[PDB]
Amino acid sequence: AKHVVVIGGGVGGIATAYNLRNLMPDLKITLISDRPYFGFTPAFPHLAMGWRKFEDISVPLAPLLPKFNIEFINEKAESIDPDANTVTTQSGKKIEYDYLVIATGPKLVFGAEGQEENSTSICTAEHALETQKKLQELYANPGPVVIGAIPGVSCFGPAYEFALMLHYELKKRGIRYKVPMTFITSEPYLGHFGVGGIGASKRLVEDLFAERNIDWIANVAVKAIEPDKVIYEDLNGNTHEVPAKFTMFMPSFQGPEVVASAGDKVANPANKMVIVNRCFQNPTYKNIFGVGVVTAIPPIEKTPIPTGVPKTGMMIEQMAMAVAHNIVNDIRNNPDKYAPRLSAICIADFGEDAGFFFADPVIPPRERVITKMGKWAHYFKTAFEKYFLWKVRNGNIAPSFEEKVLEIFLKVHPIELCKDCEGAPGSRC
Amino acid sequence: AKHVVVIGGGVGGIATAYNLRNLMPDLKITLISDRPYFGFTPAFPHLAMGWRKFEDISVPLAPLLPKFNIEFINEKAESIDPDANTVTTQSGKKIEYDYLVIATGPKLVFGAEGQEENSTSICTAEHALETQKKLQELYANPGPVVIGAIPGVSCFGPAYEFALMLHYELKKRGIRYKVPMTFITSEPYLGHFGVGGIGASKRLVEDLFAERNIDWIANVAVKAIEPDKVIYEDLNGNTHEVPAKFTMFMPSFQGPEVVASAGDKVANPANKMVIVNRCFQNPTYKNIFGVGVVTAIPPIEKTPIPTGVPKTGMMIEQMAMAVAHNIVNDIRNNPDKYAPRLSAICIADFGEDAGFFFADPVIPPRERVITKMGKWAHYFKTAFEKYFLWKVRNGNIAPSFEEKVLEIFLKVHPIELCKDCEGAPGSRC
Amino acid sequence: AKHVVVIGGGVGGIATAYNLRNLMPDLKITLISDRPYFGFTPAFPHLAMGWRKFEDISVPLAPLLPKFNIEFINEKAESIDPDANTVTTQSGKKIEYDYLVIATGPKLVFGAEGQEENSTSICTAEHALETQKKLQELYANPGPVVIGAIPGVSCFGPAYEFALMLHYELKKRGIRYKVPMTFITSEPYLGHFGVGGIGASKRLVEDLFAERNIDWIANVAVKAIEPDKVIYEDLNGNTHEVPAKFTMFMPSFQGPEVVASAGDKVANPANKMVIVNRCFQNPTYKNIFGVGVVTAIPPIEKTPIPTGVPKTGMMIEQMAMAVAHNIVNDIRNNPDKYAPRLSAICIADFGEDAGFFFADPVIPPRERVITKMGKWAHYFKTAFEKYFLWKVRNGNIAPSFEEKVLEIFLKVHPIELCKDCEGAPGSRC
Ligand SMILES: Cc1cc2nc3c(=O)[nH]c(=O)nc-3n(C[C@H](O)[C@H](O)[C@H](O)COP(=O)(O)OP(=O)(O)OC[C@H]3O[C@@H](n4cnc5c(N)ncnc54)[C@H](O)[C@@H]3O)c2cc1CS
Ligand SMILES: Cc1cc2nc3c(=O)[nH]c(=O)nc-3n(C[C@H](O)[C@H](O)[C@H](O)COP(=O)(O)OP(=O)(O)OC[C@H]3O[C@@H](n4cnc5c(N)ncnc54)[C@H](O)[C@@H]3O)c2cc1CS
Ligand SMILES: Cc1cc2nc3c(=O)[nH]c(=O)nc-3n(C[C@H](O)[C@H](O)[C@H](O)COP(=O)(O)OP(=O)(O)OC[C@H]3O[C@@H](n4cnc5c(N)ncnc54)[C@H](O)[C@@H]3O)c2cc1CS
Ligand SMILES: CCCCCCCCCCCCO[C@@H]1O[C@H](CO)[C@@H](O[C@H]2O[C@H](CO)[C@@H](O)[C@H](O)[C@H]2O)[C@H](O)[C@H]1O
Ligand SMILES: CCCCCCCCCCCCO[C@@H]1O[C@H](CO)[C@@H](O[C@H]2O[C@H](CO)[C@@H](O)[C@H](O)[C@H]2O)[C@H](O)[C@H]1O
Ligand SMILES: CCCCCCCCCCCCO[C@@H]1O[C@H](CO)[C@@H](O[C@H]2O[C@H](CO)[C@@H](O)[C@H](O)[C@H]2O)[C@H](O)[C@H]1O
Repeated sequence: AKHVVVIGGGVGGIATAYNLRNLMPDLKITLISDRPYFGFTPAFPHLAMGWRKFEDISVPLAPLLPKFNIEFINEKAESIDPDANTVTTQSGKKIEYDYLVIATGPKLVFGAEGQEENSTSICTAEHALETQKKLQELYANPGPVVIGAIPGVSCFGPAYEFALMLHYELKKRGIRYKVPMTFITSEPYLGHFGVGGIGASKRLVEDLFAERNIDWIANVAVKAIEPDKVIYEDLNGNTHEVPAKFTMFMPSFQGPEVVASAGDKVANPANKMVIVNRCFQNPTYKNIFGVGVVTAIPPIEKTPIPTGVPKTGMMIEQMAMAVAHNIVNDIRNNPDKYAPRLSAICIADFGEDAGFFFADPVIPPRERVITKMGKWAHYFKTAFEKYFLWKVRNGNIAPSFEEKVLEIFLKVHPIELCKDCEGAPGSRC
Repeated sequence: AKHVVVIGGGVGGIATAYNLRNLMPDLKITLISDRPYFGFTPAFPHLAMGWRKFEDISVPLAPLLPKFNIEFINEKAESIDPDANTVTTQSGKKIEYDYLVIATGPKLVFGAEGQEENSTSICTAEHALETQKKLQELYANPGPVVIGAIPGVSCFGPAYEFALMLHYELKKRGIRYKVPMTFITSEPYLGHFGVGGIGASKRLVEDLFAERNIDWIANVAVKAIEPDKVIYEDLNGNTHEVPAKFTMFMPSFQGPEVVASAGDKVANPANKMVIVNRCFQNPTYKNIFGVGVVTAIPPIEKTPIPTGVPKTGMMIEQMAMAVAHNIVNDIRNNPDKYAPRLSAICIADFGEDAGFFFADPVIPPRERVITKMGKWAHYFKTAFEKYFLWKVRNGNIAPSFEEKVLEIFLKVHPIELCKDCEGAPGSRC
Repeated sequence: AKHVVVIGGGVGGIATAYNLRNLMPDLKITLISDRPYFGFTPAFPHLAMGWRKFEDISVPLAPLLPKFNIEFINEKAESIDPDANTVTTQSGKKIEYDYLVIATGPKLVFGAEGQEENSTSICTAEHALETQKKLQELYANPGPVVIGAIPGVSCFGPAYEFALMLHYELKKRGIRYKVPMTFITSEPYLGHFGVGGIGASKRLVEDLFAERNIDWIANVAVKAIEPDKVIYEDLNGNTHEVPAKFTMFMPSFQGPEVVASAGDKVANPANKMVIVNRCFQNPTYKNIFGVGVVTAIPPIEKTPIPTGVPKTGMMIEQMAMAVAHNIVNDIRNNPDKYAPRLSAICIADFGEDAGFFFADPVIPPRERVITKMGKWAHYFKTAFEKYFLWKVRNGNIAPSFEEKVLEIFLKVHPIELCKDCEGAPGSRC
């Protein structure tokens, strides 16, 4: 039987591994990850707020994967030799492969001066639990809060989420009137999201921030985060400072060193992310595939302050479907190749209500969008959390009824037959 | 009996002639037009989209007009000698008049370099049909679309209609995701219309364009249209390019050579349109009147990129009522004279829904506005098309019941008794 | 028997005296005011429009105050001696105090050239009644109207009310299509109000002005008001003019000479307003307190054209409660001290409909806001008019049920226990 190695035990890796296992019972699958657990990333802001226990939004992998006949190597992957078809781990183990799926997620860059030491973040479970400790210090003696995104950021949604959630928590403890709140972004306007807006999302986010007294500055570059202030710069080259006792900023993403260790035909020279085509396949090494945030996708828009394109859960699940069909078809000498649609349903949780965004596809021109807001969306978010964690524990990330439901309600088709893969990911075949 | 000559068989000419015939059965009336049909201009964008047949939106004049005792001459009117009270047609035929109504409509100016050769337009039935043929090539080989208005345009609505109708068509064909759309206009902002806006039209159109993925650039001057790009200049004097496979631009308007031949007391030197007062009568030759787009009306505001005032269907019908009454009162020695109210009910059809704009009067200060959008407004537009074509065929463009219904629903009165005609058209007596 | 003197028979003065009386029946209380009446300021725009009679919105104080054991002296206070605990009136009466409350309202500055002589205002009942006279001149001979605020203004609401009420009047008279209207403000944008906005107030007023054809110019400095034009200067320092037969502008505010007569420890050396701390107490003379418009509160933000913070009715009522309690506790050897919450409910009346604005606190960061518009709000303003006048005539500006009702509907509490008064008014202890 053939052998697939998957690097990374997160959303993209588990989904590709499970898709492969369900398509092909006797295929060999080995997953390598530095963390012994799968963590449900959409719940990290909630964890930082103290609204979750770590144990409730994570799944230990060692006792779980052998039930679905998948081998788990709890180690970090160190280098890739693509001519030799090998991955080497931190202890020195060499695993040979027929196909490689790289799904290592973000490598975080705290690009602002003093960001790593003076600020907080919520991108990992470990960073989130440390943010929670800083919040208890805030509640005890309130002060100015500033949240947002530095230049180069491509994941803007959790910043908006955390701000609105923190507003809600401060308000429930009756202390919001003692805490200034300011939001600062590299986005040219609020609700850009690195996608050029989704419908009238600019008007909607502006209205929401006004109603909930969150001040904002957009189309600027955050340059320094000090223990007592945040410094940013505008398009004229003028510098400005804003007071701050507690901060939470999004880092920007680059590719990891394990990817860089491969050629310049695999690691993008500008950012170290995986070079992929429409079919999420490396153009030069055809048995290497990219899934998730680690993939190199061109910006939708060249903004005055540089921003990038998000890779959301629904996009990543479509990547995982396409890639898994592409590997299985290659094994069987079926010439049909699939591109993911790259549409997205995103919910931004605000506390007891939430924003609902749908874009089809995410990269314009679009066939359609939906932008709505209500309490119903918050309960749908909590419900999807419980469903997705069930899916991880039961060994199927893509049950048939789910695709049918998204087709009934939203006219979504997750993957398309692609006649020519050669082009940037997101371009149409 | 007395003799009135009407030049032009369109909205303004038919309405004045019919108004005159019903006011005075004994009056001799001659209508001169270069086209053998009346064409319903508001259905031209729909003709361009292939949603109408020409025969369904036009009425032949020669077998019809004699039934209402109106003499039809199917020739171009070539010159006017206002001192001899004579009109001279292209074949040399000389027709003496007691009163003259000029209603020749717009003379089209394709002012951007290469516009007439490389672009399309929808202002005449013949141009609309040419546009339909070019759209066929766009559906077969999809590319970037740019639509809009060059400098000096005074009719913006049909450009907004066309853009939204095309978006609808592309979605019904399931190929909108393959076609970038950009809107480029001389207006200082979207929803200006050459009237400084109608209520919150700017916010309405901005939200509509964002919801339906129509990109836009306002407050610029389109300089050139090539086979492959559109070239515009900004207010800093810097030039830009946008890629373009299919384009549709509005031309600007001037007046005709028949008006120019009457001298500078009748022809406005700056634009060749008919010099008229408040009563739509010529100041120096008082047996000459102007009705419709050919009348010289000042812009409502001086915009950074030059723009002019629309003459809409409701405004022109009001011009026709006022003019017919003024002539008939002269014959009878009744010193009463009338100015049109110049209010407008406009519907921009977007395919399956539409925007409804009401302004009373169009030229500020206004008494009231209404700006709405829904499915209902689309069905009203179709309904009115049928109604207006019926009126042309049945010899009465102003049935009494219509004025009464407009009074009880929107509080409009079509004409006002004017104490002093001596002033610009649109200014208050 | 302890003795407190109150200067000013307005909102702040009446409210502080009544609070003190109800807290301590055996306290000696003297109120000094130059006007013999209480004037319900919120109905001055209505008075200027001719929609009220002066007698319906005022309360003579001489026969009223004795009823609640309050000594009334109808004289202007001219000097204060803080070291001697004395107040000197215009005649020459020296009044000794144990505690002093300064509440003399706004002292008006007509900063624009020709403003006092050529424009109109509505800040006093005298000015309001004179404005009504000029409005009759306008109806007789229609012409261009301009309304707004000059640099330094801190009270913007009444100018917005007046513009819309006047539009409404003209509409009922059927002459609005003959009257251009322009609103010119020192605010950086419409709906700033000197508070940095209340929810989406900017969007609301912008749409309102569009629907009702009121033109506007923001972020500029009105320099001159002439009999036929209004002159302003923009941020680039360029001069402009606008035609005008009728105008109404807000003047800016400073402190009175009676405050200046005390030390530069009492009078703010920039604007002459009363120097207070968080508990609305003077830092150096601890038996001196300030209430209402006369208190010196820093601007919420420094705007391009200078602008200041309003003191609305509800804000002033809470200042009065805190000050009354702070005096009583000092007498009773109770160390506890109180700061006002400074929340506000403001209704801007437009004629037949109105805008409802709620901000808690007015000075940010805020716990919550509400912005609404409808017919109900107009009837609400009329209802509060009747209710407040009743309270003045009945000796209790703070009946216990009102607090409970504000609590159950808006979650408002009027005052807070303050562990440290030492800081700027409106800052958090
Ligand atoms: C904070 C946060 C919130 C968040 N919320 C989202 C949401 O509400 N909806 C939504 O659609 N998307 C949200 N996203 C984005 C996205 O869904 C997440 O970023 C995903 O987690 C990304 O999926 P990936 O598979 O790309 O990354 P991963 O982090 O889940 O997993 C990577 C795994 O790889 C391991 N690893 C790293 N390096 C390794 C090496 N060298 N060797 C072996 N293994 C390696 C790593 O441990 C992990 O298991 C949201 C996104 C965010 C984040 S800022
Ligand atoms: C494309 C387009 C759409 C459009 N839609 C409108 C709408 O939805 N509502 C509305 O209220 N108005 C709309 N208008 C504008 C306006 O109503 C039309 O332009 C009217 O047709 C203008 O009426 P006129 O009477 O001014 O002109 P006409 O074109 O109808 O007819 C003039 C006649 O005169 C003839 N003629 C020209 N030169 C002659 C000489 N030398 N001798 C004799 N006769 C001559 C000509 O053939 C014609 O019969 C909309 C407007 C548009 C347009 S871009
Ligand atoms: C035109 C206008 C409308 C207006 N509308 C308001 C509204 O709808 N809601 C709201 O909440 N607030 C509104 N305000 C603001 C505010 O509530 C008013 O300005 C109050 O009237 C202010 O209260 P104050 O106590 O600060 O001032 P006052 O004018 O009521 O009373 C001052 C009294 O003192 C007398 N006086 C002056 N100088 C004296 C000396 N030297 N010695 C003795 N007495 C002196 C004076 O005669 C008066 O009795 C609105 C505000 C406006 C106005 S621009
Ligand atoms: C496992 C697969 C999951 C598939 C999920 C499919 C997603 C499709 C949902 C998007 C469609 C729009 O979603 C729908 O929008 C309307 C608004 O028009 C929402 O809102 C409506 O319901 C709530 C009920 O409390 C009302 O208060 C609200 O006034 C009303 O407008 C619906 O509650 C929501 O369900
Ligand atoms: C020849 C004579 C010409 C007659 C003149 C015609 C007068 C024009 C009247 C326009 C006034 C607005 O017209 C009216 O607006 C309301 C909006 O509140 C619309 O109401 C619409 O919006 C609501 C929004 O909740 C929808 O749920 C509803 O299905 C829809 O009907 C009416 O469908 C429309 O008829
Ligand atoms: C004794 C002191 C007085 C205590 C102060 C009372 C607190 C006031 C609370 C106001 C905040 C709630 O604001 C509430 O919003 C809704 C939403 O449109 C308003 O409007 C609603 O009622 C009106 C009543 O005719 C309807 O015409 C309208 O269509 C409906 O929407 C309510 O009239 C208003 O009461």
